[PDB]
Amino acid sequence: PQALYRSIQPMFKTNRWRICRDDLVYILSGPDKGKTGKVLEIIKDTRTPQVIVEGRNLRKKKVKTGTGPDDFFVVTMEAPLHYSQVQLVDPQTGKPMRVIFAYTADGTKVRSRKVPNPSTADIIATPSEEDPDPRVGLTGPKDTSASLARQATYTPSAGFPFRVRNLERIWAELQPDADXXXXXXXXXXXXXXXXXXXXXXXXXX
Amino acid sequence: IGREAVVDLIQQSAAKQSGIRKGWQVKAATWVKRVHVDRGDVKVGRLEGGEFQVLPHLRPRYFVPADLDKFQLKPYVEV
Amino acid sequence: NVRQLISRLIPPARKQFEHLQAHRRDVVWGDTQITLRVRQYPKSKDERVSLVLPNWHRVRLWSEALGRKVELVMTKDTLRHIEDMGGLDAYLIKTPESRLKSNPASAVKWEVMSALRRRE
Amino acid sequence: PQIHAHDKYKKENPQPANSFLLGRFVTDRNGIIWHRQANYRHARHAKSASQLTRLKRWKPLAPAFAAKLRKLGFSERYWAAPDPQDVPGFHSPRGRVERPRRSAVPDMDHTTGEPALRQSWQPPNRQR
Amino acid sequence: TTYTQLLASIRAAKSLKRLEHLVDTYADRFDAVHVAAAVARLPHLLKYREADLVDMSASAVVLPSGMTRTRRKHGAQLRSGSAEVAARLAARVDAMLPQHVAHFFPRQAACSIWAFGELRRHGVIERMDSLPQVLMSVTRGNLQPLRVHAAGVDFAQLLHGLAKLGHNDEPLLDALLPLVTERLGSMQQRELQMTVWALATLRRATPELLDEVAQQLLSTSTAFLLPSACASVFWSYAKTEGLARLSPRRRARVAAARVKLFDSLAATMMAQALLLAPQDVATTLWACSVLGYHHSQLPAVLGDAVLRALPNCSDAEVASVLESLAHLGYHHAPLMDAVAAGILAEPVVSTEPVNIARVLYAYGVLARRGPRDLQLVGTLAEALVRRLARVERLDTVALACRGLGAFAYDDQAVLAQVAARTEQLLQTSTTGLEQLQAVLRCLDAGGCSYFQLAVAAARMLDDRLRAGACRSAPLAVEVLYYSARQGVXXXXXXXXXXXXXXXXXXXXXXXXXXXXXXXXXXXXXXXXXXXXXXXXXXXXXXXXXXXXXXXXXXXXXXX
RNA sequence: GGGAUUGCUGACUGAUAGUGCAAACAGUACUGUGAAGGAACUAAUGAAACUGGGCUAUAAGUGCGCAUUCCACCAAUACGUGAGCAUUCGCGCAUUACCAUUCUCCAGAGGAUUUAAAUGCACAAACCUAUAUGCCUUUUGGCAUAUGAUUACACUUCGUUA
Ligand SMILES: [Mg+2]
Ligand SMILES: [Mg+2]
Ligand SMILES: [Mg+2]
Ligand SMILES: [Mg+2]
Ligand SMILES: [Mg+2]
Repeated sequence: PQALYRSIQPMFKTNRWRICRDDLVYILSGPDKGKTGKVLEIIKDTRTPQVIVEGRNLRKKKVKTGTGPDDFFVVTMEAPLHYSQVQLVDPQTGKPMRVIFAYTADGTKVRSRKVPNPSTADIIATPSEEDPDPRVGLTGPKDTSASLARQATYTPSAGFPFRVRNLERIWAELQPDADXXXXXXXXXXXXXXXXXXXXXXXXXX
Repeated sequence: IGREAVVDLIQQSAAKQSGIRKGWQVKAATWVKRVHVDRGDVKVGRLEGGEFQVLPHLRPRYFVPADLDKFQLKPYVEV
Repeated sequence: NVRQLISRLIPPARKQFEHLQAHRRDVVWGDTQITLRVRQYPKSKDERVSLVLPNWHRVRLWSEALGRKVELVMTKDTLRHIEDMGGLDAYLIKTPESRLKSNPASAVKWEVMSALRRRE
Repeated sequence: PQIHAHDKYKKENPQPANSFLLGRFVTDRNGIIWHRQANYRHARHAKSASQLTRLKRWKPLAPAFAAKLRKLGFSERYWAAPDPQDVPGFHSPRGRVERPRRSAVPDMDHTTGEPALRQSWQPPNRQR
Repeated sequence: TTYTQLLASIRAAKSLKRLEHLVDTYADRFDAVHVAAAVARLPHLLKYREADLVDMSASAVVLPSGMTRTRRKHGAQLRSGSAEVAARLAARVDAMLPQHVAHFFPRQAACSIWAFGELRRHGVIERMDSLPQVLMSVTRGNLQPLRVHAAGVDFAQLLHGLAKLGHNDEPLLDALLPLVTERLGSMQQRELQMTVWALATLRRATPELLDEVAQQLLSTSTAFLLPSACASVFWSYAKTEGLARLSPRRRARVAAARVKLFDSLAATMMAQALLLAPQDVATTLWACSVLGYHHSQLPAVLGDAVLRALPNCSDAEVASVLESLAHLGYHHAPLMDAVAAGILAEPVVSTEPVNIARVLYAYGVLARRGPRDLQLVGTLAEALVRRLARVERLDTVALACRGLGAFAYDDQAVLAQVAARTEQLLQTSTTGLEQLQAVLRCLDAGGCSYFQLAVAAARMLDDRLRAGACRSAPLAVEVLYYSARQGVXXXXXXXXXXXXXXXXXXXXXXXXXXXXXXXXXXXXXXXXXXXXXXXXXXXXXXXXXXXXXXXXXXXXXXX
């Protein structure tokens, strides 16, 4: 292909992909045309989209174990074909075919067979593109459930100007005088209240 | 032409090229070991006879809640 | 040609012109007009533009409207004008607010009008 | 509407007046440039009658000088321009006639006027 | 540095941003007259965005002592930055207002209310009901008996400000009397026209009209006015008396009391040509249409005025002028020719649908039966039927159908969708029945197939009979006749019996009942069948319709 | 005049060119006390100088992505979205496989040439910002008068009911 990448005008202005992943496709051009494969992954790049198929465009990959010289291992790997180099196989004659975005009932858009009668039994089903659910594997420690996280705890009914909500505790009344349920005893222990108390006790004794 | 307008334009120009201190800022970062630059601390007192006196109302107080143990909200929400 | 002759000013005349442009609105400007003296040398290729400097005096006029004297910087010809149309009160009443290109003349004008109105 | 007419980048550089040629030479219908003979303005007492009669005549310019003036663009059909006024029916609305303004003919400086009358251009005198 | 310098720098600001700076930096340095001068200089410093149309090439003297050299374009909007700074400054002024309102006289309050009415006119603030009341108090407490405080100009400016502000005030009932006290003493002609305009748009003062007519007539001429003021005087007398005369417009006539003033106004406006705007002549022609005032060479001059600016006119102004020259029956051949050529050279000829209907009506009821006018009525009909998607009223369709029925418009594919939209809007709240009678007259001007609303028109007319709150005019049997001749239901004879028993109409409508007496259930019950035989209306197809009810009427209808 | 979006704009340039800069961080590295000056560097291909050795001695197809026009839903007044390589001597991208046979000087060093494309250059289009008469103008202002030193006043009227 062209080696510039940024000179290419970005294609796929409306995001619609006729080839999906996990489907039988026909390779149209290249070192192996006439062969077929299953799409492993589609690289959806607007400028240079690629498609990796099952065991067809095989080239040896030199995986470099980090080293200065010739220490490396070699693994055969499916090289990415261009998205334009592949076409879907129809299940009837084994030849490549054009997928169209027909609209069925209920407003949904499906992938039909490019026929003048595009209806049921011509729709090519598209599999979902996401399955990363952390919902399984939840309920670990340091986590909270969605129903607990959606409590309506906040209300503006309280919080009105309450300068005298002190309750008279040495500095636990300072915070609700500056506008507060309970300060920790350790926090009040940090500001020591016993420097004058020891001098008072020693003077008393 | 005013003094504040020039400083504000300098700061707007310095808004660009910001982040993790690249380039000339690597050398300029060493001004803190050359001219006694005061950091972003809050002062807690004043010198009267050369002995510092911390004012007790400016000592740091942290209003920590009563119990953060068995409190029913964790830092993470389940997906 | 005047916009050219302002740009052809010798540095003393140019500094005096900058000072005139700064402190015009500080003094009384009744009939005062700045003037350039461009001298024309007959053996040619020499036109030296300068300034005709105004003369300034600190006269202490007596206001016949309100009972005080005011000190304020003037020229001879505007003093002729003021003392030959009727004095400070008649000048500050009958010269309205725009032929006065001056700040203290405007301030004493408002004080004459306000003191006279309270005097009614 | 990509109509790009470059109004800028047009300087209209000034061309010299060559005003010293106006009253001295004239062009005829054939294209010949004529001039009056010199050596006749004054000192006529020291000259013979035939010499004075000879100097009253006009003579054409030499071909080399005439060629330079013709190439420079000299096309003056009259000694002086005829006034558009003084024609009957074409007169000033308020001027009784007009003021004539007799014109002088000295112009030579190595810095600014008449590039035809100087060999080279002299830079100015320090510009104050 | 002083306060008179601050006043004079407010007065000579020459830009609205300069005035904004003087108001913002000297908030505590103000007094009463500084705020008043700021409000006075607010509406004068607004600027418009490029749609300023020059008048230097139209009037040789550039100003008659006060005008803007570039008036506006109709529909022009302000500059966005100027609108923002003006709205922010007016909010700042409304904030600074009540701290200094107490020392005002009626003059400062009059100028403030007028200028904020101007700001509401331009669209700057549009509300003003933050603090309008303290100004009302300071101009009303010291003018209860027409006291020692100021007068004359302030009444006109206050009432013009309330005209542009509305607000549905209480002191109209108090200020009814000192206004009518002081026309003939201390009001100029422009003050008189502003006051009568303000009384017009408040719809308040009917006895104040004729004394103001006499006062501005006893003034040396009306020629001290300028043409938009004359247009406002025509508009004022239209909106105050023409709707009274028409509702107790081709049948509208004048009364003899105001025609001498109207002739003075027309002579002034024809004298002050080279100064007159399309909106001004639109309101003048509409008011002469409403008042029924038919002067000689006045609509010629106003049509010449709109002919001189026709590339610069919006289509609303042209449609208004053509309606006002259609209702008031007048032909202006250069204007009609220029308008026809202009919107026949226009390739995509769409505008607002009411403007299409107005031009259709204007070419309908005027003698324009040339080939160009036929091409124009076809083009406007197609461009309208492309956009019958309005739920407003059937009134636009009523004007369109009157224009299409004045012509013999026979293009069927237009009339099909016209009928479809008519029956689609007819099930909603149609206001009148003549607005459907115009559609029926259009659809029977040419051939049509429109049963699907003929039954609905029968349902509406039987609904109007069951309501018992309608005219039962000869136009009721005119509504009956079209649906009767196309439809055949048999329940429609009740109206044609009951309204004809209380007839109040002699000829050309009992013939409609006799010709409709075959499709309905009424067999033969007509004393007027011989009176129409003695009348011979000869409009309907009564010769073929009297062949089953009265054989003598079959000969009487055609011979 | 100036500041930003768009250009089915360019017989403008194509990496020593075009802005000083097409680049991870160019007004950068670096130079100078300072004001200030101010670089080089795209992706492949790999010319010459240079230095060692040897020798001599078929102007086509096929796929994708859009744009134009048809259609049917449209805000219904400029198109708003959507099936369709349905349509166009459209545009951009992708792709096209030969099989010997030794009489070709070789190896390095170097970065020219060739190919590719504006985020560079010049403008253009809307958008925003910035008194009248006559004299001299010269991409625009200097000079007398007049609604005039004054807190005041005309105008964008939507009309339609035979
Ligand atoms: Mg370069
Ligand atoms: Mg290079
Ligand atoms: Mg360069
Ligand atoms: Mg390279
Ligand atoms: Mg080589």
